[PDB]
Amino acid sequence: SVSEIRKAQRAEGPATILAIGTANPANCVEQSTYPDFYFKITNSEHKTELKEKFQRMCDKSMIKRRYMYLTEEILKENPNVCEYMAPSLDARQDMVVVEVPRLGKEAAVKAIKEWGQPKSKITHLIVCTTSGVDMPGADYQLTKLLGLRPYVKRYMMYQQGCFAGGTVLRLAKDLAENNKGARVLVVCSEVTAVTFRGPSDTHLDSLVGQALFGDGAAALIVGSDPVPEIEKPIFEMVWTAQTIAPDSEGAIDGHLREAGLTFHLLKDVPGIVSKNITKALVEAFEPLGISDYNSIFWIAHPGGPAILDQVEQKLALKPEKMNATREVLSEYGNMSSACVLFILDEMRKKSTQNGLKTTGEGLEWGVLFGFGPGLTIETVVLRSVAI
Amino acid sequence: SVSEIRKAQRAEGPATILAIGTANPANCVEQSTYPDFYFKITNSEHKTELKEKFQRMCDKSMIKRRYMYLTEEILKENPNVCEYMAPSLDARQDMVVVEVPRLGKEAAVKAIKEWGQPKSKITHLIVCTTSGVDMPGADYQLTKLLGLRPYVKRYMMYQQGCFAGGTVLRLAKDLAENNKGARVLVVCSEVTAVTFRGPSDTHLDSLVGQALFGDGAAALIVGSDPVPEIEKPIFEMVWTAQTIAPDSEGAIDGHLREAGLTFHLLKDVPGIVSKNITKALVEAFEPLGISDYNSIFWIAHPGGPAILDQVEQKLALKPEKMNATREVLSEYGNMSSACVLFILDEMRKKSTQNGLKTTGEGLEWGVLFGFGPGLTIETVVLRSVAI
Ligand SMILES: Oc1ccc(/C=C/c2cc(O)cc(O)c2)cc1
Ligand SMILES: Oc1ccc(/C=C/c2cc(O)cc(O)c2)cc1
Repeated sequence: SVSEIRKAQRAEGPATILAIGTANPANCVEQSTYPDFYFKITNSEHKTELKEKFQRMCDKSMIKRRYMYLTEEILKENPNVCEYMAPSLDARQDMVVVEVPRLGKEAAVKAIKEWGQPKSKITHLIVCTTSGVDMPGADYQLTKLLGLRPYVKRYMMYQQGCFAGGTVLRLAKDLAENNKGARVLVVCSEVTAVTFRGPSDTHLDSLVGQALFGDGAAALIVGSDPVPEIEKPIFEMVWTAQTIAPDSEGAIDGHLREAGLTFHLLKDVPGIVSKNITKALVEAFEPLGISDYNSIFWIAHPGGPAILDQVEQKLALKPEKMNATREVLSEYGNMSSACVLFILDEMRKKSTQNGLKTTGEGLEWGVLFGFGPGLTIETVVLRSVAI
Repeated sequence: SVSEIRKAQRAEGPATILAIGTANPANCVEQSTYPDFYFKITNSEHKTELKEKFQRMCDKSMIKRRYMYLTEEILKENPNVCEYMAPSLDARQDMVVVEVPRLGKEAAVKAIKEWGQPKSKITHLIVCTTSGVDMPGADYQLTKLLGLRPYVKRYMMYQQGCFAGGTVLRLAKDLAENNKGARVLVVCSEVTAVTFRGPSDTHLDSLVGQALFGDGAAALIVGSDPVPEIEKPIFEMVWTAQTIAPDSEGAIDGHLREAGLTFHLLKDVPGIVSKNITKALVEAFEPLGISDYNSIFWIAHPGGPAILDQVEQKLALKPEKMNATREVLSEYGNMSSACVLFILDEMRKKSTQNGLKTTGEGLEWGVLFGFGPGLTIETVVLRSVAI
């Protein structure tokens, strides 16, 4: 009796990305002049050596601009947020418990419009953020804000960190594939109000986050068994993995404290990622008989430019493999979990725009990686779609 | 090519609970004398009317004792934790980022011993808590503490609230069923260091949490396709749902602030649960042709005794249906997400102890419910196992 129920309940084909929409706070913050702004707004003009280090960090970041909910007016009204370490969680939380779902809604509406089907057909909702927590969560807020059915099955992923663009895909794959008819709205939405803080010369690692983190949200519709010529596949998920790199304890830490979310880098993250990326690639692609990593399309979380440079160096990737990744890092900075989903959007849009054969830059197979605390690597093996 | 991969990758039978282990902080806190202790340790002896209200709340709670990490010594060393609203998140976080995984490890070791198979066969790990957050999370800590493989696939569920015993089961079902060979360790671990606070006479709702919340962890092993006579099924999952009750906005709220995790009750939760439980039951059991709710075995989150009493009243359940639920509420109080998993353990152990025909009190089908913020109801339809 349960065998028959199980058989009828499950989907049949691979989880597929059917729509992608993104959104960012309207405030565009130029990187070239950020050092000057940031040292002024934090009342840190007298830390001249630290300022010169930050200017160097920003000039090497390979980020031209970021979008930030935080403005000069907001920062003036919250001096504790501008100090390196002052009680400020309540103020930050008040900002992000609202802005995370507001921004996620904007991205989600775009994805739902692209999908083109009734929102009442969304059966599952995954919401992911590293900024702020609340009860009921941002998943409940987004259900109310979008008018989803009350029986949407929710997955609230909080405080995950940068690898979680990969995690939401690994999660969505199983929800979609094990449930016939399931249609999963996936929303990653990240806002740096929780991480922004002033500079301190004995905390240079913290300072790196101030050069790299940006705001944004991305939404997907994921489903198996797409209805031919109603729904339009963009990418198919085939296999996923998550692992912890050896010898990386405490490489990236982040505590949610009375002074907001801190950020620490205690180890060489670019070196750890680069030393462990081959292992991740042969786990994923050796069963498919592929060993040429220039023959697949690439999406990599751009935690900072050095991760990308060292990966490309280690593997001998052609410089163009990381073009889609670098273009997102350039125009939006590191948006934690959302980043990789902006990169999928950029790649399929550019592939379509340029008349390539597939959504994966003309190639059949591809890989998406998330990197973050642990040190954690998430791997998602993708197959592109024709046209 | 992907069709063949998909076909080979998925499991075939229903997700099954193969082992359950639980654990609690060693400190046993008697309810009869709690009012006296709590008003003294919080320096609230002069709030005589409030004290009499709390004594009534504890005497009606139907809780005989709870286990708490917090002790008199710890409370003396943290006066801010004893005030109704004082900066104390950092201190609370320091307690629970350690104790959540420590306690989860204790429960997990018990479940793994019962399961009897190598821990290297755990492929997925779900960790769930409403107390504290950190990066890397309690899932990373539990992977290190237990010596799981580094490539265990982790699901960190933070700040979820009381319905999440149901949520981890809904999640584990899809992971197990869509992945051949998958074996999911599920750990809910809850510690009231984050919620404990002193009493305030204009915040009586908050005070209810102080009479009801307790500490504990529960762990499960979940898998499809149990290996005959190596692995031993206890309960099978068949169907799941999550929904938001109408007219319940703001019924239960909880914010993670500089003063720790607050708790508010703005609506009649027992009444909302009772008015919406029938709908949840016919969604679940009308497709199975069952309408007699005394004919199934019951597991219900015991948020407080009034929820149970009003459910039993609304449906005309025989008083014995809630025996397993009430026994856990009596001996451990409300342990948020872990509660329902302690109740499954109690029911299968008592059914086995008393020589009943099935693990579900001698009955074939059963239901598990979680209730929490939203107002959210999680439903899990279960099938028992013979013997
Ligand atoms: O908009 C956002 C963009 C990026 C971030 C990053 C936060 C973060 C904080 C850490 O301690 C660890 C880290 O791995 C990630 C948060 C918000
Ligand atoms: O050990 C524990 C036992 C219970 C709890 C409950 C916390 C909680 C706080 C709220 O604001 C909302 C609520 O629904 C749940 C936390 C720890």
